[PDB]
This record gives sequence, C-alpha cells and structure tokens, in this order.
Amino acid sequence: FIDTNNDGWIEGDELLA
Ligand SMILES: [La+3]
Repeated sequence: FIDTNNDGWIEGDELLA
C-alpha cells in the first residue's frame, strides 16, 4: 500500500488498489 497523507496507517482510499 501507499499512505497518501503519511500518518503510518493505511485506511480509506489508500487500501483501494
Ligand atoms: La493514512
């Protein structure tokens, strides 16, 4: 995954792919 706001947790739109 790629964390799009960079907080150290994958959630929301980050999990999409
Ligand atoms: La995040």
